[PDB]
Amino acid sequence: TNKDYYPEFSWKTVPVAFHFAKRNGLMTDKELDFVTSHSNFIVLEKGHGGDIRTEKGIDNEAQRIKDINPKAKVVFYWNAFLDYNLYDAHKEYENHKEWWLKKLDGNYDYKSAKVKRYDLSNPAFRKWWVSIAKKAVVDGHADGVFMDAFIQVINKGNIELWGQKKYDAIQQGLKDLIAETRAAIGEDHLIVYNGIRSIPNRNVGNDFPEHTDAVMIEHFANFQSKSKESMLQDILEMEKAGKTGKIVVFKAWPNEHSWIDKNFMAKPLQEKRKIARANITFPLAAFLAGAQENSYFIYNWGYRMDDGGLEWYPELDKSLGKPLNEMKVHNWELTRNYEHASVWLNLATKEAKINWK
Repeated sequence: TNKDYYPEFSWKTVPVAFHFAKRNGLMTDKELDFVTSHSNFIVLEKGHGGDIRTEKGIDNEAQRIKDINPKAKVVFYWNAFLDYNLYDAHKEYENHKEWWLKKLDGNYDYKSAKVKRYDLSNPAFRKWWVSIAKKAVVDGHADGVFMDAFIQVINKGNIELWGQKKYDAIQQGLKDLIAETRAAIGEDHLIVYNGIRSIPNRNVGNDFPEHTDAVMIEHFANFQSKSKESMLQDILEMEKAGKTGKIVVFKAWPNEHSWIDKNFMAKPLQEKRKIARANITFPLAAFLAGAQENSYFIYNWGYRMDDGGLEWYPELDKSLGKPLNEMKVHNWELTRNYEHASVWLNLATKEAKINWK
């Protein structure tokens, strides 16, 4: 398959993407200018646009983005497992109790008070779920869909809640959901999925490669993936997925801080920014160690636009150029050479050096 419907990729500087929602309205002209001048790849999150609800917010923003930069690919976030009350589609799902997932005790399956989990083994739900993506992407200005939460679907804790037969049907239902999504949106639209997660003895890789174009590594060097074991596998998985022709979204964090780091989010923006600027080198070097064509670096502390989403860093303006070799692994040390940069990092010590040329 020809991949020209991918976002146009270049090694000229560090390839970056965006993944956020602006929670109270659409982007300003200058916010629009910043994003479109810095990347061709933007995932718009649940809740983007505010009260207009996500479908209209994302459809409107996608127009605004591609009016400025027709090369940008704007992806419609649509959780594969969770019912968030931020869409027009949520009102419809509330009217469809007959699809709702139930647990072994007969209670409806809720992740939290306001968030039901979907019965992926229910084909009536699936046809509806797919129709929402199809309307956003085929009949709207979005170029693709971001299927989130696969990790929570496959979680083996769910066997206790569903039983093995239902758990197996739901895992198969996730596979079919992706196939049906591809069927509905056609061959020229993107499917991004959130799945690579390295947790010791529990690794999840690029395990839904058929029908998908892009895979995200959400937890690099953070959450339960802080171990050198886990960061190595994450980086290796980027390399592997990239070599198969996938887009890889490598989501990085400022020294393990994030929007659920209450102490860090308490700091004033100037300090948050000082910390983020000081801590980009190790995740950036990890990214560059394993990056392939169509690999993208996302570095911020969350998924709101204000979560560092429009911050910029000098490292992201320097000349990089094409990779000159494959990643090299010497125990916990990883190296890579580019036309205008040499990358080295030590996963055991969390130290990194980028020699920009």
